[PDB]
Amino acid sequence: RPDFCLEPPYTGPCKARIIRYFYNAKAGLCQTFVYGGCRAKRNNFKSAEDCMRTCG
Repeated sequence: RPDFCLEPPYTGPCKARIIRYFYNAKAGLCQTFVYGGCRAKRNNFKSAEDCMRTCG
């Protein structure tokens, strides 16, 4: 599992309210967060599956 999986999610400076998935190492699962639409970091996935297949 890549190190980026342990970083907190990043909303960024844009103003949309896009639900994205991030790996929460404490819970051991992917959860959602609000992504602003630009400048994403790596712990940002379009589905729980993509998130779990990478960081799970």
